[PDB]
Amino acid sequence: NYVVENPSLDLEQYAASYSGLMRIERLQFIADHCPTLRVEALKMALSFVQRTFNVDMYEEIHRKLSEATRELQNAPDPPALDTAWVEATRKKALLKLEKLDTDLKNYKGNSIKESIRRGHDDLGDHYLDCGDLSNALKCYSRARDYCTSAKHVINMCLNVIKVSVYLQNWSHVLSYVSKAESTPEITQAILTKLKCAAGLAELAARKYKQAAKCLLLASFDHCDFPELLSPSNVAIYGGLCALATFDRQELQRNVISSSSFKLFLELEPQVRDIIFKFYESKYASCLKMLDEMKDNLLLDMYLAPHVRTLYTQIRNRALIQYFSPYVSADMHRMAAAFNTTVAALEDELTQLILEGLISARVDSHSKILYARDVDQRSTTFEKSLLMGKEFQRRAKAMMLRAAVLRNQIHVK
Amino acid sequence: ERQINTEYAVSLLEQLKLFYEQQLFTDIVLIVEGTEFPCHKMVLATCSSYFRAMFMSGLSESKQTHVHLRNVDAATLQIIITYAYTGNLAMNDSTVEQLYETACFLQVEDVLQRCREYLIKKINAENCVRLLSFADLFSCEELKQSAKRMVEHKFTAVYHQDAFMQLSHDLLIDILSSDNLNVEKEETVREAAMLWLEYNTESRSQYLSSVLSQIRIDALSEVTQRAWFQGLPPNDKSVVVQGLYKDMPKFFKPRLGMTKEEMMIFIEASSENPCSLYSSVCYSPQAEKVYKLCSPPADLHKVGTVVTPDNDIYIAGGQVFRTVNCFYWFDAQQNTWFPKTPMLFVRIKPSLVCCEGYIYAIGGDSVGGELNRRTVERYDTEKDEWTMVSPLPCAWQWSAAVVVHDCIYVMTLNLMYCYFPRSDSWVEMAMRQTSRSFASAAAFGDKIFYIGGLSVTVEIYDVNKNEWKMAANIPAKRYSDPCVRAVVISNSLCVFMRETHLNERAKYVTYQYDLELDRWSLRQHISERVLWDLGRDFRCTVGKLYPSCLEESPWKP
Amino acid sequence: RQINTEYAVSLLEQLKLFYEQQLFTDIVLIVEGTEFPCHKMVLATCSSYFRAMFMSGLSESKQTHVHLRNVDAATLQIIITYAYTGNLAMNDSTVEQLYETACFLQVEDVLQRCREYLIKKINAENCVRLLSFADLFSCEELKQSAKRMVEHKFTAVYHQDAFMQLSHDLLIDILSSDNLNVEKEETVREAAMLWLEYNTESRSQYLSSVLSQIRIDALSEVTQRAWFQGLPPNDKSVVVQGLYKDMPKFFKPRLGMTKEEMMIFIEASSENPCSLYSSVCYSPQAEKVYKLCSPPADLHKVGTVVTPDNDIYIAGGQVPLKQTAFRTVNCFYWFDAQQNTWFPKTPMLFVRIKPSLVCCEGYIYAIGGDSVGGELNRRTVERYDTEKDEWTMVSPLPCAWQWSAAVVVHDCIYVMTLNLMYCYFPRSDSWVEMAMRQTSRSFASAAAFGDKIFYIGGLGSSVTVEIYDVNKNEWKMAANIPAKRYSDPCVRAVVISNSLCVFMRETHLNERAKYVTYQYDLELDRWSLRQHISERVLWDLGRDFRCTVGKLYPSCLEESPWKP
Repeated sequence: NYVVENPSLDLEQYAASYSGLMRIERLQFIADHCPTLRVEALKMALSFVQRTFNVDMYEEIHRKLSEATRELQNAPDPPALDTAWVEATRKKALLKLEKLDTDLKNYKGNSIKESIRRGHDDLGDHYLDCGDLSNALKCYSRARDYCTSAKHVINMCLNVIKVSVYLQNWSHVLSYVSKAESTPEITQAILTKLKCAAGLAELAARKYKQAAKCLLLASFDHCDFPELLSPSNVAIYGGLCALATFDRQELQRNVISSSSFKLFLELEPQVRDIIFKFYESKYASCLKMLDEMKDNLLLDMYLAPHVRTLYTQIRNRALIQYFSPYVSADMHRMAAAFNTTVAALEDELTQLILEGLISARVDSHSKILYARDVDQRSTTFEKSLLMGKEFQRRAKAMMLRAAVLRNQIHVK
Repeated sequence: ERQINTEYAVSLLEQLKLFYEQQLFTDIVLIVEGTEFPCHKMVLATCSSYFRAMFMSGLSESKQTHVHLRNVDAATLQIIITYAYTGNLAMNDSTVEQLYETACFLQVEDVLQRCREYLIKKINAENCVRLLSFADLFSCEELKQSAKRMVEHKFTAVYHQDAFMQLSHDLLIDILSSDNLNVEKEETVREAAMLWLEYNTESRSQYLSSVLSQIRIDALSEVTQRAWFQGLPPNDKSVVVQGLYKDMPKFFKPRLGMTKEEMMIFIEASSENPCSLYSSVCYSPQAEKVYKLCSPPADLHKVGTVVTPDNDIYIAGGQVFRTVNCFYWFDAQQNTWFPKTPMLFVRIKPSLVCCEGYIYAIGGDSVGGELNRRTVERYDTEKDEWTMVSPLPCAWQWSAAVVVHDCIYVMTLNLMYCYFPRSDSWVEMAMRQTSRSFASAAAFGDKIFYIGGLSVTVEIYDVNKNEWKMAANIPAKRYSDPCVRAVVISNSLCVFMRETHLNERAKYVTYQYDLELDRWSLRQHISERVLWDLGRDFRCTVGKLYPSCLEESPWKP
Repeated sequence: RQINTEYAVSLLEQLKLFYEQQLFTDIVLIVEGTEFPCHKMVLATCSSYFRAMFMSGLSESKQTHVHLRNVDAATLQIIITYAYTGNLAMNDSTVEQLYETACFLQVEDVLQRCREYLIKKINAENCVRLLSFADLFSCEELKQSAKRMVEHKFTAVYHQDAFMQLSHDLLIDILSSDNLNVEKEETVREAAMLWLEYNTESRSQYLSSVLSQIRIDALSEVTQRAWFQGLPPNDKSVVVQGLYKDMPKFFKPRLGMTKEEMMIFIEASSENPCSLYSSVCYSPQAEKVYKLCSPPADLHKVGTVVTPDNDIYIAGGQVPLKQTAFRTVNCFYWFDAQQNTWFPKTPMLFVRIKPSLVCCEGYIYAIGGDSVGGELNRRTVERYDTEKDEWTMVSPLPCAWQWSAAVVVHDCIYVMTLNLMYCYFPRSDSWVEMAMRQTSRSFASAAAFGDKIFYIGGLGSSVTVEIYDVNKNEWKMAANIPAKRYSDPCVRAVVISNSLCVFMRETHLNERAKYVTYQYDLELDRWSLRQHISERVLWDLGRDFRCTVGKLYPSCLEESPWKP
């Protein structure tokens, strides 16, 4: 599946770009899927997990770091968790939480909807920091009841979106994105954050056409959005999905018209060249950059399974567009339009013809790919004769059915 | 012994609380200037060490359903009674004195410790002398001594407070005769006593015969008698005789406050013992000695330093690596660190700036996850609280911030923004022509001197001119990476730089820089026989310290 | 939420100090010459009678000495200290008087705790006493729960002495109920007759009512002239009365006569994919498949036992911890034959996986079952007490065994493993070496029929049968079950209809599982086709399912709706 070996990831920037439990999840997966770098990834993870009083995931991360350090003590032939933290962390976490709980329950005796909603949101924020997902949800699911204003609804939607990403309840994210968008009359760019959340949720839900459409509408004025996804990965997420789903004219319009993805492409010049090479029919350089983008972004959270499908689609689409303006396309030249071998391209081309959407015939004698332009009339006549034969057969079947029903013929 | 409390001990507290509010089975009622407080003898017994004797002694009080307790406030007794019924004190910052007074009447030892800790923590700027007399009226020795040291510093700072005038004779003697006066001159204590004595009449003149002999004799042969000639009651002969006797005797000795030498506070130095990672030391520009300081957390590092105009040292943020938003303050005499109100965000290497008596923390990796990553937060030295202010304009890392002309100035790679404290807004300033980071700036006079960056870049900025200019390059040996430190010393701009080469030892030397000469003249070279290697992440700041309170750091030359 | 707990503990223990050290006492309870100095606050928190005693305005409001009568010193002391420290030490003897004083003082909390103690203490030897206690004081929840356990247990014993001393209304409710568990309607008849003849003519007026609740199939036959013998002399208002009285009241059979010998199955293949496993049963007479309640918290990897009193118990098992995730729990449950639910009981000391539950001398024996200990005694054999509701350890078995089965023959425990066998002697708590099998087979089951042990199958399984005789102490072969070749039969040994039958499910290549049972001829050593289970009623059950012999009521259970 994944967990492959490959160097050259910059741990410092990827950890600092994100922040929150999202960063915690990013550091864990990067450590778990990138060996020969798991130690520093785990060392940086635990150094940040101990902040904001985590309880359960800390034990898992500390155990993994202890195993990783033990492994380092045998190859070139385990850290202490300082359980004083447990005594310290629990005692502080309880006292402040109990103090906050006492206030809110007293506020529940005061009966103020906004105060109850705000207090419940604060309780949910504390529970998320404590490492209590469902506990935060119930606090957030009690703040949803006591809403008063449109901004309160927007904040309610954002909190549920944030939590359901960690819970991987992407259905709750999409439902709250729709509620937050369609309701309040479709400088403060609030819809941009909602579109970014929807695109990330759709991409994690194995969707590419709508996710790219949502990501392309994301304005760069949002800038800091580290609770869900960094702008650097957002540009990459949009570019890969657009390359796999959007066709040439579809790509050119959407990227240019958005004028925020141009800024996104400036952030990631590699995908910008990939799209530009895709437009200019330089798929040889386009795909070699793609493979370079493969290893750097296959250790991504919601990308690793989907990127392989996305990259497979990109390879298919690139081949389809390349052959389209060709009558006698030499398979040598088409093979030379990439680092692939003649045999490998022939197998890839044969697979594409079997699946379709290339409409070609392979002439293995001279290794030239000839496009197929069948006469419409001949196929029409053939399938019309087949339809007439099938109609006669079905008429015979119906006449036999009528004969056996009229004569009352049935097994007793 | 088995004292399990799971879901039962709370039930009994509730059951009694329901009956108290519903007025059930009360057998004793307290009459407080006509206000009735139906309560119970059992709960009063446990809370108060006086109410237990109020219902046990064989006097007529035992067989009396209505007891008229006086000299107690109704609100204070009610909050004590409810604390006896729920345990949540919920004390404010205003009624602390009367709540402690009634806890001194009915002996509520529990609330007494809580109020003592609350009072010992909130001696900020003004109530120091007020609660010191309060601690003189009610014996609170632990708070009495804590207020004594605090008053000794703060009173000498203000020495104009009206609350100081009304004090007992014994407390004034203890304050004035102590050798903990934070005064750089011996005349300010003389005039403080003079204004205290001339505040009233003969009754205070009796105390004058005992307080006039508690200062050094250098001020007793002065105009004090000449000003006392017009202020003496008529027909007084023997009082003049005893006044003349106070010139020769009673051990004229130097004070402690005059040892307020300007020194340099350093943090995160090369620890001697391998068991410790970093240490905080000090350097004396005049005494040419290296002093040490105690680490505030003793385990947490990556802290930021700030020095107020009143020569105070503060520590905020840091990592221990988990980031902690704790706060600390250095004691100038006890050589310890008293914590203060922690910040709301856990910062990494915060930049603290003092202006208008407020501490401003600019940048330093607040939480990272904030929607607006460009934010700051300030501190209140009087109210002891953190107040949110206008957010930062641009995101900067490894930045520096200084204060010039009562204005906040923060410096980064190439950009500078000035924060206007009166309107709470940021204003764009001049742009630097060179992009250099990992450097600090010094606020000397009306000019900002941004030194170093990656080097020896000397880029001088003037507030009145609003321009950046070059002066010269510091003379340093080639094939080296100097570590520049710019700070104001003795009202003169100077630098503290260390050079490191390959296979060579570090050398410490400070130079004297002239404004119109653009040259760093050799002022003093720090010999390695007294100062050892510091490191790379060390910080430097200017402040005045006491040699007697601190201890010399032992190290072999 | 709650309020500050740290002060809740401080006040609580300080009130206890003020109680043990008698200082702030304004009211003292005078009970049979025993002084009880206490407070009005603490008595108020627990009891709802002292709130009508102090804050009422009577003479006792100002009086500081009250003579509380019709109470007990020990009961008052434990109630008072419970109001003072909350430690309600409830033993097995003083709970009766504890409830009496709790109801007298109207103390709600201790009333619920002792009711919760009595809801767990309800058993065989005190069912009549608790029901009469539940009739004296209105405790409907206990009264109903007793009545259900009472109804089944009286029919079983019907010899307890407290049954005679019962109110007329209680007896009418018991006898007229449709929940009695009797193999015949004549045992309830004689139980009523002995109750009526227990006392003097004081039962004569109740006789016109007790016969009005019993069916008329016995109100014209014998046990009518017997009452005439016991009639008061010259009473002509009863003999003629009963002569023309038994016309009405609609003769109808009861529910206790509706128990049939059925094969109870556990951990069957769940029909709906939403659930992991389910429990079903086969009806050898009704030829239908009745559904059963799911195991408690889908308790998988458990064992079943049916006592000679026809009671079903569940011990051991594991619950999926909150992808593979399972944690083993030592919870114990009892199945209600009428309510179709599993009543929890006293849990074991150690957790078990697939335990062998065997009943003997009224004790439930769980032998082995992959205990959590793993020490030198990696067997952890322990019996259960059905009268005291507790577990007691027994003599450890000599050799550690895995995937074993156990049966009971001749009042002894016979546990079987791959090749070894050890017999447990309950009277001396010792193990004796038994005969050795000549074949290495495991993952099989054995059924105890008479004085012989029939180890059927073993390893899928096979058709190997080794018959062991207790009186002879030898293992001998009889025959092999004729089954289709190239198949994997799933053998299940069980005793039914006073004969040794087998529940063998076979599966052919590229074919579905087929259900068929055979009757083994004991004297002819041959398995005869007793009945063929059609697939139109019984679907696939799985592989890890267990079978046991027992009796259930088709009326209380419901038919499982599932397509053939």
